[PDB]
Amino acid sequence: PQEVSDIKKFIEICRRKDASSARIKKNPKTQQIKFKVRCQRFLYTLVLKDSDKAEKLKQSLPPNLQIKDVPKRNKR
Amino acid sequence: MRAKWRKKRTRRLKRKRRKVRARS
Amino acid sequence: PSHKTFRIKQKLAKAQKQNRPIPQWIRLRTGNTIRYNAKRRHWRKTRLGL
Amino acid sequence: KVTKKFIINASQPASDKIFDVSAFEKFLNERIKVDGRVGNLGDVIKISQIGDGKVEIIAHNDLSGRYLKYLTKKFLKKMQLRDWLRVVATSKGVYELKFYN
Amino acid sequence: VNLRTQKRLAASVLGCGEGKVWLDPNEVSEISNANSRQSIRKLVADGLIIKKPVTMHSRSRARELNLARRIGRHRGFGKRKGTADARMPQQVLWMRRQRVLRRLLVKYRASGKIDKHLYHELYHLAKGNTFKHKRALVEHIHRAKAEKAR
RNA sequence: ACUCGUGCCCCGUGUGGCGAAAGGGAAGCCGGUUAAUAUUCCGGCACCUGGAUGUGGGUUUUGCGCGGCAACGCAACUGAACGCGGAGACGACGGCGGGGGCCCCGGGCAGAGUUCUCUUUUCUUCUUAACGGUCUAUCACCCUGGAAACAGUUUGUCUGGAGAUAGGGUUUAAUGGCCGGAAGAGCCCGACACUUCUGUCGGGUCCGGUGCGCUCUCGACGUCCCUUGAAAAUCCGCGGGAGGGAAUAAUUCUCACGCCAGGUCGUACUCAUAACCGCAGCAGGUCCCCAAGGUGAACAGCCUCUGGUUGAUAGAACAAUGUAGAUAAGGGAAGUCGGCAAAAUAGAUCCGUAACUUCGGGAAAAGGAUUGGCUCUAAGGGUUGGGCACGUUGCGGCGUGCGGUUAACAACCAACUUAGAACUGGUACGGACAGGGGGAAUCUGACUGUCUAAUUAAAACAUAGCAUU
Ligand SMILES: [K+]
Ligand SMILES: [K+]
Ligand SMILES: [K+]
Ligand SMILES: [K+]
Ligand SMILES: [K+]
Ligand SMILES: [K+]
Ligand SMILES: [K+]
Ligand SMILES: [K+]
Ligand SMILES: [K+]
Ligand SMILES: [K+]
Ligand SMILES: [K+]
Ligand SMILES: [K+]
Ligand SMILES: [K+]
Ligand SMILES: [K+]
Ligand SMILES: [K+]
Ligand SMILES: [K+]
Ligand SMILES: [K+]
Ligand SMILES: [K+]
Ligand SMILES: [K+]
Ligand SMILES: [K+]
Ligand SMILES: [K+]
Ligand SMILES: [K+]
Ligand SMILES: [K+]
Ligand SMILES: [K+]
Ligand SMILES: [K+]
Ligand SMILES: [K+]
Ligand SMILES: [K+]
Ligand SMILES: [K+]
Ligand SMILES: [K+]
Ligand SMILES: [K+]
Ligand SMILES: [Mg+2]
Ligand SMILES: [Mg+2]
Ligand SMILES: [Mg+2]
Ligand SMILES: [Mg+2]
Ligand SMILES: [Mg+2]
Ligand SMILES: [Mg+2]
Ligand SMILES: [Mg+2]
Ligand SMILES: [Mg+2]
Ligand SMILES: [Mg+2]
Ligand SMILES: [Mg+2]
Ligand SMILES: [Mg+2]
Ligand SMILES: [Mg+2]
Ligand SMILES: [Mg+2]
Ligand SMILES: [Mg+2]
Ligand SMILES: [Mg+2]
Ligand SMILES: [Mg+2]
Ligand SMILES: [Mg+2]
Ligand SMILES: [Mg+2]
Ligand SMILES: [Mg+2]
Ligand SMILES: [Mg+2]
Ligand SMILES: [Mg+2]
Ligand SMILES: [Mg+2]
Ligand SMILES: [Mg+2]
Ligand SMILES: [Mg+2]
Ligand SMILES: [Mg+2]
Ligand SMILES: [Mg+2]
Repeated sequence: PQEVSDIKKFIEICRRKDASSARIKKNPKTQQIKFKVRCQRFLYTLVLKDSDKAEKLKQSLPPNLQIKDVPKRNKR
Repeated sequence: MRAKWRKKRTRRLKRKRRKVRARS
Repeated sequence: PSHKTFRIKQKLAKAQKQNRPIPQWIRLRTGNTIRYNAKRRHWRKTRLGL
Repeated sequence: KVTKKFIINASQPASDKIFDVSAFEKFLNERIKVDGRVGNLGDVIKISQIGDGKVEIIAHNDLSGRYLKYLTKKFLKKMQLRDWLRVVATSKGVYELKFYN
Repeated sequence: VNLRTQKRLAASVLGCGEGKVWLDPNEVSEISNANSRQSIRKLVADGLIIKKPVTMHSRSRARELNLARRIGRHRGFGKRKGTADARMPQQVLWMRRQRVLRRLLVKYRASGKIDKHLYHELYHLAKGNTFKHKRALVEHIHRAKAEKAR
């Protein structure tokens, strides 16, 4: 797994043919939002502190991608 | 570098040259 | 041991397929003289030579 | 200075008249130790009673909830209620007395 | 009723030894119908199979003796079995002292209380068996600077 | 290259196979799952080799990259024959330093045990993988400069005009800190459902210290030798400059991402007072890894935790003679071939110690004294602070010009080891365990070592030294 620094590169990663899916994980105790995209070789993570760009970023993603919300206590 | 490593690179060049001929 | 070769593995398979009693209908044929199996082997009694 | 509050709830045994709060409040006053000595409960600990079978405690020093739980069990053992009542933590800084099954 | 299989399966599910598995004495017929690992889990949730607690082993007496010896209570001549060098080796005493004395001389020379010519001479005096401890070295420095004053 | 195999052209000193499941060697980790398999199945997240190949980026308008005084750095950044070098690749022992795991101490949140009396008490959980990114970490190397009033410096005396101290830099080496993986996992509590099928929902999962401690690993030093402690496969760099290539495209760019595949055999279970060999379910024999608390010098003996057993034909009675364990008044080897067997001594601290001698020893020679409990006293360490005068900086932190050696002060932190005094008891105290009897002489082999598996361990054999062929 690898980390992505800025937002512009993370958007360009999600516009790739081998991008299978994406998900959103939020940690309320430490007030973080994590965006993860599943590619052929690696899983890319982007970490955000605020919450006024998360929905802005969410609508900027390509519409054909599948985005989930990572429920607590995922079933086996 | 080892000889097998170098043989692969010249083999690709020969294929590309015959294919670019076939293209032309 | 767990480490085995294929030849020894083949031998062990045959030795346990040859270790069952005779069927019941054999004993009802005309002119039969076989009572039991005279070549029964047990891992605690007789050692097979590889 | 930082103040902490602790609450002990004994409504059910109080309503059934098997556990009384006045003795429990008396038991806490001359038993809690401050700086290694008993009876030093001065302007550091408050032992007020809310009234509805609940005791409230205010601390200005470093006091631990487990210390209070240790004292409550000691009181229950003395009165021989140990076979029916257990002390359980339901939330932060509150301890409740419940009946067995 | 034979419950050997159930006790073996319970230990694996509970993650304990078979000496810590408790089977309800009044439900042996119900327990004997559990043959799978799934059924063992359900009987654990319902409270017919529990894990017992460990046996007590406390260090109260151990750390009580340790505190009494910090004030010299159990260290007489009738309480020693090894030799003096076995209890406290001389090489460790020497190594500590040299590191202490060499640490001081670097400190003084850096601040300015002494110069390199006095530093070098005291260094080889400490390598010899001259100064017994830190106090002896400091007193010697003061007298040396007092006479150097004149 | 073949029209299509047939045909051409170079180099040449050399030219087989088998032989290691402990030697050498490309690449996988965590969680879950079964009546019985799992680093192999399920979920998630990676890596290696081989083969094809396209985008992005890089180089080149005069052809094959820039930067730094330098050690060298950067995502790339042509390189045939022939040749040179490095890795694979190596002994035993000693003390010292860094890192991971275990042990130990203090605080906090949950749960449990005890409670006539005491105990802010006793016990348990509080976790973080492979694979990556980023900042660091001994040795060593580079630049400035020029040392005797010689300096630097290790527990252990090495280093320096063949260039030290000092100031500034470069670099080999994470089982170190932070981030991705990753809390969504695992673990601990609580509240409701549920014949079963089925489950559902709330909380928590922190912060410090200590060490001649145990175990593994890494590093710099040192000692020993008439003893100096494998080979091959495989992978890389360099010297050389053969061949090839753009001005609109070219590029055999060891850079990023992307496409495809990885055959064959073993894998259950035991490894031993019942799964092997001794005729057997035989007190015998048979190569390794992991290794908790107390006492204590200690892997000694003795008691305990995790884990594991409660299996060896039983019931009743207490004669002789036995096998195993022991104690005896007074005398003390009178017994016997012969002190055979048993008894006596024994730890630690302080005194004291002969003849002889190859000067190294004899030596723990011989012979004496002390040792519990409680209440105190003294000694042996670490970290952080130091006064003015200018200028900048959200009490500034510093660029400085200075002055000075607090007649060494203040605050905080931490284990152990050693020495002294008073009091006290049916004079006892290495209170169990553990634990040398000593001396004066003769014969014989110098010493340490070796042999008759199953009646002889010795004065017998070997040995260094000496001599001869
Ligand atoms: K091998
Ligand atoms: K299976
Ligand atoms: K390009
Ligand atoms: K470049
Ligand atoms: K080797
Ligand atoms: K070490
Ligand atoms: K260590
Ligand atoms: K450690
Ligand atoms: K320890
Ligand atoms: K690995
Ligand atoms: K010199
Ligand atoms: K030493
Ligand atoms: K070892
Ligand atoms: K060229
Ligand atoms: K297996
Ligand atoms: K196995
Ligand atoms: K085996
Ligand atoms: K021990
Ligand atoms: K022991
Ligand atoms: K008898
Ligand atoms: K008898
Ligand atoms: K005699
Ligand atoms: K005689
Ligand atoms: K003694
Ligand atoms: K004689
Ligand atoms: K000998
Ligand atoms: K013999
Ligand atoms: K002998
Ligand atoms: K012999
Ligand atoms: K001689
Ligand atoms: Mg010495
Ligand atoms: Mg071979
Ligand atoms: Mg091997
Ligand atoms: Mg590949
Ligand atoms: Mg080259
Ligand atoms: Mg991590
Ligand atoms: Mg790192
Ligand atoms: Mg230097
Ligand atoms: Mg993290
Ligand atoms: Mg959790
Ligand atoms: Mg098994
Ligand atoms: Mg075994
Ligand atoms: Mg046996
Ligand atoms: Mg046998
Ligand atoms: Mg000890
Ligand atoms: Mg009997
Ligand atoms: Mg006897
Ligand atoms: Mg007698
Ligand atoms: Mg007598
Ligand atoms: Mg006598
Ligand atoms: Mg004897
Ligand atoms: Mg003596
Ligand atoms: Mg003698
Ligand atoms: Mg001899
Ligand atoms: Mg013999
Ligand atoms: Mg013998």
